[PDB]
Amino acid sequence: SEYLFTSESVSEGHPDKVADQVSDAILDAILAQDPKARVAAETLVNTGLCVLAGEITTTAQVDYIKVARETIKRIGYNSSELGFDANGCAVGVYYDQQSPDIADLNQGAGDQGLMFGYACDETPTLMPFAIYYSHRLMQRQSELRKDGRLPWLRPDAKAQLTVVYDSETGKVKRIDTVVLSTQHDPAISQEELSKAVIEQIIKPVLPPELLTDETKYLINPTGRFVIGGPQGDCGLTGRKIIVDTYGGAAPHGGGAFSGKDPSKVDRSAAYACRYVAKNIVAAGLATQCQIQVSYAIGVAEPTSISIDTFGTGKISEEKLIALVCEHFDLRPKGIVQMLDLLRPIYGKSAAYGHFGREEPEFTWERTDKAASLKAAAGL
Amino acid sequence: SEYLFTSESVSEGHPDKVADQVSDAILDAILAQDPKARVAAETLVNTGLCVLAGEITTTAQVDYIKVARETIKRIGYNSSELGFDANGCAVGVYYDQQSPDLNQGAGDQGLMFGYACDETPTLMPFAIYYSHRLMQRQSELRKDGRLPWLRPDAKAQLTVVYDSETGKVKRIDTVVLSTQHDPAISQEELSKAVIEQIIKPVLPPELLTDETKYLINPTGRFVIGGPQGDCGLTGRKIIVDTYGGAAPHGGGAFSGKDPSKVDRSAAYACRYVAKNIVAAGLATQCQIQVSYAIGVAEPTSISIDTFGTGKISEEKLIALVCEHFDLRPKGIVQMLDLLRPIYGKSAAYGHFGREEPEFTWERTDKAASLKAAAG
Ligand SMILES: Nc1ncnc2c1ncn2[C@@H]1O[C@H](COP(=O)(O)O)[C@@H](O)[C@H]1O
Ligand SMILES: [Mg+2]
Repeated sequence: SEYLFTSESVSEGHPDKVADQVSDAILDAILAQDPKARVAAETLVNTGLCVLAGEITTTAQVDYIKVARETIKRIGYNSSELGFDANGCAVGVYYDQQSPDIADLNQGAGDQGLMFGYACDETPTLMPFAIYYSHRLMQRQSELRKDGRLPWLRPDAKAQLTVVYDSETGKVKRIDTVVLSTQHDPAISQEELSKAVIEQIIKPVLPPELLTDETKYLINPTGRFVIGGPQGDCGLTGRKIIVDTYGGAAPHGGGAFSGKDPSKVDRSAAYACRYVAKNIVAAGLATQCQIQVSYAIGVAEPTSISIDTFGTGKISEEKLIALVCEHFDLRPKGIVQMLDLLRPIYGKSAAYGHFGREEPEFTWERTDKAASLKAAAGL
Repeated sequence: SEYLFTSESVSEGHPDKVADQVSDAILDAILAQDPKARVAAETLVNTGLCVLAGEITTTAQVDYIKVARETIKRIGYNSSELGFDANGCAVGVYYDQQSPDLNQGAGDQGLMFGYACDETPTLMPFAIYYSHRLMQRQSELRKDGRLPWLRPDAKAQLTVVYDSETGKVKRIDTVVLSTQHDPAISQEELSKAVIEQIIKPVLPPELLTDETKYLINPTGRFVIGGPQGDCGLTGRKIIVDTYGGAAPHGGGAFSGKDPSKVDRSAAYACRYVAKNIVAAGLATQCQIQVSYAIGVAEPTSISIDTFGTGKISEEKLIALVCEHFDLRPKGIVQMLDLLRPIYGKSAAYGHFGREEPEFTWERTDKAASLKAAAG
């Protein structure tokens, strides 16, 4: 009668997310000076280490080492006690120029590849339930840390949500398990930590009606969590792509987002697909919607597009594809104009998810086409 | 009536794949001496650069630089002209290296996915299966000198047309293939050679119609390649590594991780289950979702979607799964005999859908028992 689904998120202090944030901080720094820059910035962090590598073509004059250090500092890795310290880490710059062999609305894609977008009616921002609330658990951890309301919190943290679904209706019934692990100063006991995490992080974020007497709260299940981040651990750009998107509720095409300028369809087409699927759901034309597109390097129009409403569509998926092609320009330059992407808006996207946050920067979360799609379908 | 679906693959010379292959070659070298080793080996490649980083707990004594250079050499990066050269690149080792129950419970809440279907001989979705084959063919003709101007780095992408109610492939709509090459060959000669000698020998002839589009090196030149043209990282091809987007993915990368990482071992077991169900004829399309709870060894929940193709009920398939497979985290290691240097081959051309003897999770060795048990 019921089935389980689990998703997870990680804080801005997780080593993979540190690498993502450094990559997009560098992207933003470049885009502030040179909106047309070509950027493919990869980051590896490890013990005392931040390697910057990849291909950049720009007129911007950016101090990459200072930007990387400032990013790590603002995440919270700025004191000796934490092992990893922006003041005492080596930053090495190994950037190349962009390959000339790789290098107006009909300009070609930067690469081949496939991309998925998704939306559903499970949450206020039209996200699947488990990833939406997993991200908000980590954001809440970060919020309390940075303003000092829980001053013993440290940067690295992880959340997991196991949710019980009704097999027939498909709706969320209850939350089965919450897992919350957080780094912390060594002087706080696990018991004090657990009580504060439940009162201040878990209960203020999750819907009260879905926390029952059967809900399991697993706080720091492996014990104390004093050292974290890149101290004795490695982080890499693009190693949290499922956390970054829909948490396993939808397929993924494989491309990472962070460190890539908006001419990389890996990022821009994934954002467009979210925008398309979200406006279809906000238009009331489906309660679940999934889209796949693909490109060929050096071709403008997508080599394929498909839409699935999983039986919830009020019109055929054929008709929806026609609506989409009339209302959205999915050529790479069309997407950039559609979403106003040539702006230093990406640093915030690189932790706590690229989708489901209706921030002014995140144009692909706007539902400004829903009404137009609703009327155009005859509804 | 019909819909499109697209997947892609890359050759062993793609820089993300170079990093995966170095990571798992190092894993294999460690496991050969120390089957119980803990390994989390991350690789970054760029111009003249191979960075080795991560955590290793082993008694093995491995020359990591030599293993990395030999792997890069075997891939074909043998000249500074390519910006990446096994003999001349810098290899830097940053590993934090330390020296050092079937009912052990899980350490994380887990959701893992596995998938199989009857679309291809090894029971894989069509698009990913043939994209891998396109890339292996490129590698093969480069290595045996039939097309000596080929260089290691290449990608392929297939857009396939499916029937909306049948679920069967009806034709191939678009084939994309980009390959690195020696500068001297013209694009006209390269394109003809790729179509006639790589694409046509690999794809089913009856699915290549007059409407099939061929896009070969659509940039117009592909001399610069490998890590110089594109920085490569371990774990950046996880969809290439699995089902090409035909099934959801839970998140984690495979290469560089020993089998104690459920990101790798549980993904392998889920594929093993789904493949054997399909090979038992109990379904023509099968997605399994397996849940774990912290501190519980046996899975807490199993879902099996046969998409209306199941010959018995989902409840009955789940009962057969629980009886015929050990899905406990350490039971999987035993069931698939995973503590062996078998991973280097998995790190290019897909972890799933190849019936190499190393790949215990691709054996259909339980299909006859399943079909027998179902009736
Ligand atoms: N001039 C080119 N034409 C076609 N493909 C290329 C060219 N230069 C690089 N590539 C490929 O594009 C890949 C990018 O794949 P990824 O970034 O992993 O999606 C590179 O690793 C190369 O295999
Ligand atoms: Mg990549």
